[PDB]
Amino acid sequence: AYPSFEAYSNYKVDRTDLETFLDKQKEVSLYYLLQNIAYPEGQFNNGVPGTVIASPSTSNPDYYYQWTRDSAITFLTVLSELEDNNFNTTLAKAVEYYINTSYNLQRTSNPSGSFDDENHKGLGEPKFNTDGSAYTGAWGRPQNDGPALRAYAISRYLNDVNSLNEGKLVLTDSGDINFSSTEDIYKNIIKPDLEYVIGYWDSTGFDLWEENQGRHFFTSLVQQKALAYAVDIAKSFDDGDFANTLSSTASTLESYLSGSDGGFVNTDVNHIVENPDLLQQNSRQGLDSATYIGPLLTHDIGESSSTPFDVDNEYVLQSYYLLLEDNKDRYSVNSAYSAGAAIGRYPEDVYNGDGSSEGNPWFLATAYAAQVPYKLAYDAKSASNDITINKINYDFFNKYIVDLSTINSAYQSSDSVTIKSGSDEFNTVADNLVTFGDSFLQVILDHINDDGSLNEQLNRYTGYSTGAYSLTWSSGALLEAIRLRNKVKALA
Ligand SMILES: C[C@H]1O[C@H](O[C@H]2[C@H](O)[C@@H](O)[C@@H](O[C@H]3[C@H](O)[C@@H](O)[C@H](O)O[C@@H]3CO)O[C@@H]2CO)[C@H](O)[C@@H](O)[C@@H]1N[C@H]1C=C(CO)[C@@H](O)[C@H](O)[C@H]1O
Ligand SMILES: C[C@H]1O[C@H](O[C@H]2[C@H](O)[C@@H](O)[C@@H](O[C@H]3[C@H](O)[C@@H](O)[C@H](O)O[C@@H]3CO)O[C@@H]2CO)[C@H](O)[C@@H](O)[C@@H]1N[C@H]1C=C(CO)[C@@H](O)[C@H](O)[C@H]1O
Ligand code: NA
Ligand code: NA
Repeated sequence: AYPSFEAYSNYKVDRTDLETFLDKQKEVSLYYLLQNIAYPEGQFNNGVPGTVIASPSTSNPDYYYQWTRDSAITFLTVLSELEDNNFNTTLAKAVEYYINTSYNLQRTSNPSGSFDDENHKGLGEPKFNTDGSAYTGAWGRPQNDGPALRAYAISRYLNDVNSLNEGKLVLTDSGDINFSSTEDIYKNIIKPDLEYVIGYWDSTGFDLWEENQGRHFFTSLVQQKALAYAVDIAKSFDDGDFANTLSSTASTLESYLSGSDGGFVNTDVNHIVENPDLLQQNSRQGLDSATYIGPLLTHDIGESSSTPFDVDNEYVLQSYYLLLEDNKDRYSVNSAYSAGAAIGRYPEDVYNGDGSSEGNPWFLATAYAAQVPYKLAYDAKSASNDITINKINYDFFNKYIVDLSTINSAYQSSDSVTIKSGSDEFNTVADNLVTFGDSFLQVILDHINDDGSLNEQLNRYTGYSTGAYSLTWSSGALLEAIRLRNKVKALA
């Protein structure tokens, strides 16, 4: 049940009309995303401002909590909207309430620890109650992705304040508020998260799915991003030695991610092994949608981020392809899909959304799967960069994107194919990438609730939605897929 949920229902979903669907969901999913964020000017005006619920579901399952990860990812979408709107005050107030509530959560002692522990050990805590209190039940803690994603989101807000609002914050005359300046946000909210990442990146915690302990590609990747992105922020506040500490630590994490210490790049199977310790344990073979979700989050389309493992990385792209192939056989709901399909978390998954039996495809993983080919095309076209296709990825391209032999008949004799910007071959591949991306959004259209809200999961047999209702992260993932689709299609 989800008693606080309010439906929009401002249109009848037509499952035969993708273009119209995506036009309407650009607004409907934003409505549902914002509904789960507490702010005085919003629908959720009775919660502590800055609290993001993962879902209005309070039973079967009970997701009425604030997770550091979901809240940060939610705010990355809010920030994308804020940026597209040339800095909307309403949204900026929501971001600042979230920054303030994050300040309070950071200082809340919990089962992972406290703020005054070494490098703020308490910041590893995955979730809190909506009233701001510590969640004291058993849980897969700590999770070291949260502080990284939050540091990144709040850093990005500061860059936006400086670039789009002439350095001006919007809530600094409110009583509730634990900052008076951008420097206060950096020193007292961003920097503690960065100190946590510096202190704990190479320690044991749970993955983003809250289930396994050890090395995790997504976690290390979002940590590397937060550190790299904060370098210039630190420099801007005359925090130069710390800026260089961030730079060196980011470089160290980049080497970790790319080498045999991390264990993520696996040249036996030529794809990323998301959780290398589980490969060692023989419990999972390493395919995971987090492998491509992370790259998407750490290379936001405005930024031209140079951080490692963008979606063009051959190992990331092969994990994507192989998970797609797996899931097209595993889930009966996918049996008639010729192109994209409903994608889950990992092939070994047993979480059904409210217990254990068999795992399902997830709306968020499916929406992120659309973004992969959209971003390949966008990156190339927007920068006039070549598309380079490594031999590891020839099967993927030949199955879904292009007959490579029509590009270069001798492709099998080369380690790669490079397709020059502006060529007919390039336009063919870019266009075919977008068509392929669209097929994943069609899967969403096939199975979305009539009210336009997205659950956590869709049943692997029937495609009916299941698990947590109107999941904020589902809404965000779809919103970012639509934003990317529109941006790539708008390119001349
Ligand atoms: C919400 C979450 O749920 C499932 O995992 C939970 C359990 O439901 C929960 O009982 C608790 O499990 C412990 C258990 O009760 C106890 O017997 C034992 O000693 O140890 C357990 C903790 O290790 O904790 C876990 C979470 O650690 C799933 O397995 C999860 O995948 C699931 N995560 C979802 C939900 C959200 C919120 O939107 C996302 O942030 C997240 O990425 C997601 O995968
Ligand atoms: C309008 C409706 O559409 C969506 O439902 C889909 C499925 O997602 C989809 O997989 C497909 O279902 C078939 C399925 O593959 C298989 O199990 C079985 O063989 O038969 C199905 C084909 O007859 O087809 C339907 C579309 O007909 C959504 O998933 C739904 O949420 C949606 N609305 C339903 C659901 C509800 C409440 O859950 C009602 O409020 C409503 O009246 C109804 O239309
Ligand atoms: Na104040
Ligand atoms: Na890139």
